[PDB]
Amino acid sequence: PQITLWKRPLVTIRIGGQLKEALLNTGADDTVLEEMNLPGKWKPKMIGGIGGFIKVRQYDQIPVEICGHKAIGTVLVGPTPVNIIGRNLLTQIGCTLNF
Amino acid sequence: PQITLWKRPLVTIRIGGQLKEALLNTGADDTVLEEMNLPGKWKPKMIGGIGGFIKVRQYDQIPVEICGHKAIGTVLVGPTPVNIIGRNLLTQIGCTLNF
Amino acid sequence: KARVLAEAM
Repeated sequence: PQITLWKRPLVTIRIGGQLKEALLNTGADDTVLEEMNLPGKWKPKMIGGIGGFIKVRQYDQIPVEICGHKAIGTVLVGPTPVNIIGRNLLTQIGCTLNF
Repeated sequence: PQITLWKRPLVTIRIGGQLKEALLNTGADDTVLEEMNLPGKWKPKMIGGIGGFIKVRQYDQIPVEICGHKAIGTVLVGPTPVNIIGRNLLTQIGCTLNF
Repeated sequence: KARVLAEAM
């Protein structure tokens, strides 16, 4: 697909049987999802952004489907204002920036 | 050009006779640069991200050359962790996400 | 430390 940037690049992603709306964010190293209960072990982590840092839960090897494309990787869960798909997952689906 | 995301998408920008490094960020509505002086009248604005909100100074109609392409628009200045080129200017240089 | 730079006015 080719996605223009006139509006926020929100797409549908599938995780654990739940379909959510997420922002394709080239400005995020990691993928951060709104509070959700994922099974498996996790580790505490601090991630920073424009207004400071927030504490999140890091889960590994989580299957995620982004617009029909299948990916598997790390997912951080915490109090983020919006669901965010980062570069760790975007690279897996061959996503690039073009101009 | 085509930029992959295995590494942060940093590019050189030229603004006011100054060269700086910025990140092409599809997750930001606006363009925010670290503290610096710019010509013209500026007004206080507040923006938010993960971690909360910060105060910035808004400068309108500022010429910005991004990796060779010209844009003229709004540039915010403040305590951002990294210089970021947001969608307001990405659209001007015809940038899109592809996969 | 990783950065997640989502931003909105």
